[PDB]
Amino acid sequence: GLSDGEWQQVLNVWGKVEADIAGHGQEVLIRLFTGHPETLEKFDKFKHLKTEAEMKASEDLKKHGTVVLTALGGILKKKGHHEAELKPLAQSHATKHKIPIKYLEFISDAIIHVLHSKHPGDFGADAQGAMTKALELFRNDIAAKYKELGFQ
Ligand code: HEM
Repeated sequence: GLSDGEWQQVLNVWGKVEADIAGHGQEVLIRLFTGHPETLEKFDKFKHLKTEAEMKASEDLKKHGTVVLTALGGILKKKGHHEAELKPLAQSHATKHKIPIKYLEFISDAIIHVLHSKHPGDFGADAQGAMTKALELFRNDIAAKYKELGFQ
């Protein structure tokens, strides 16, 4: 698990995200799509986006970035006590959206990248450590639900 101190760091970093939820959400998805174009193919409503300029100008992509980070923020504020919040997300990502766990690794990496990119010098080694742990807890608890479903 994470320590009390580590949770405090995680939720302190998250305060940065909440100052511009849509902006952070959009950059996370753009980083995911551009670094891993196979991921874009999982989204029927975003696969029309051919260039980063189109992605950047998509108001619906910003909207979905808001949905995504609002859900993740809810989970992180549970500090590991997130079974009821996490299970349904795990289940829709495996069963409906067909998202391999690797793509969750990709988006964890993208969040870390975006945090550094948006807050250069304001996302210290201790904070990266804490947030990385939170994100591996998230990914690991989803992977358990994936195994249950036998989903690959
Ligand atoms: C931080 C991790 C993630 C969070 C918090 C998250 C959250 C959400 C939420 C809250 C929804 C809407 C409700 C639902 O369908 O369950 C959603 C939909 C969706 N998610 Fe994610 N997700 C994450 C990772 C991913 C990844 C890595 C992919 C890979 C492509 C993905 C693909 C999708 C797709 C295709 C939908 C349907 C979008 C639509 O057409 O409306 N998600 N996600």
